[PDB]
Amino acid sequence: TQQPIVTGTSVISMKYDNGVIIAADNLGSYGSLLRFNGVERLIPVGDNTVVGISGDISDMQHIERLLKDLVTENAYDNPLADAEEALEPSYIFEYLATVMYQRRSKMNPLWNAIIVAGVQSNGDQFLRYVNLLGVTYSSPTLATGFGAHMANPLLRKVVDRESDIPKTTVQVAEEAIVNAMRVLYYRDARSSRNFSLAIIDKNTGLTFKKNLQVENMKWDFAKDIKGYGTQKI
Amino acid sequence: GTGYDLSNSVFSPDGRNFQVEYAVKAVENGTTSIGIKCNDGVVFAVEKLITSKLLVPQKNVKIQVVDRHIGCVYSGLIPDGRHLVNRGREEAASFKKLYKTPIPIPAFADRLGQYVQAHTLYNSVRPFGVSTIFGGVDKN
Repeated sequence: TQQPIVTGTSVISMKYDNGVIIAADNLGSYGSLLRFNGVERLIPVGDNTVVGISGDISDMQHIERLLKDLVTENAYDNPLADAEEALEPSYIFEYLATVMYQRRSKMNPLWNAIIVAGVQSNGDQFLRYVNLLGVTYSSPTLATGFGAHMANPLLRKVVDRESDIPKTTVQVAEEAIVNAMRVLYYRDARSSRNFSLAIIDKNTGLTFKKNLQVENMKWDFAKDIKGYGTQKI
Repeated sequence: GTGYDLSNSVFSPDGRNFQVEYAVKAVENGTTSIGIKCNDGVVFAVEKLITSKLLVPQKNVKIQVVDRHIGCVYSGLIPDGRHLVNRGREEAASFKKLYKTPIPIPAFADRLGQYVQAHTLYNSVRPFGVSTIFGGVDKN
């Protein structure tokens, strides 16, 4: 049993017609101190999977090392490591989920919320979540922490049920995710303006975008607001 | 007297360890394999005797990789060679885990070396029946 020290906030994601999108800001908080700003919380594994991690950063770095090893190990005595026998997103997830539940079961959890996004070899979109309790689930959209409360409502307006996936384009999707990142920047006190976004498309492959920024923010109306009730000036 | 060649760690009167020498025979009796060091890397290659038309071509691979920068090839008792690579792989994983940097070739060589030398120290184990050629590119 432990407690998180350096942490990462929300990880939002959703799936569109050709793949999945996943994003996460680059902040590493320490309580209320916005301590680190160059923290990448999207872990790419191979070219068909991206792992977004939130929670304890030290545990995240550990999960990161686990993933690099999974890659190294899978390549051993594997002449099809870059083809038929490459790491599938579902493999990567089942592994991490196994680890997460074993750890909570030993009363010493990896204090995280993880979302594995990717495209299977048969083209199917893969999006599943797992946290420190070992709990897992899938949905057309998935977000952790604050994003669960604010991002899901927005993203679910684009893809409310399964049938909405094929009808959703990379543009519509990426737009929804980028707007969500802005909303979270407005109301999540442990969020940063800078973030990374990744798209895994069954045709274009893996596109990893770094250093994005929330833009087009409305702040002007603030000038018209004075006092907290009866004050006029 | 005699019998100095029946137990593995025993020194013969002339200071030799016959079991290791007999292990060598098993090596010389095996396929030929080589390694060529070039100006910025190394090349490994081996002979793969085709017992029959039944062997699926290109499938029974012999060269083995350790970590992501090391290559290993050996001649002799193949199963022993795999065993030695399995060890090297752990040895490498352990090193990376503590020092972060993937294991330097020299460092890796001794890891394999010490482990092999270890199997010439007791009579409860057999020496490795393989000579192994391995290498890679590192920090320098």
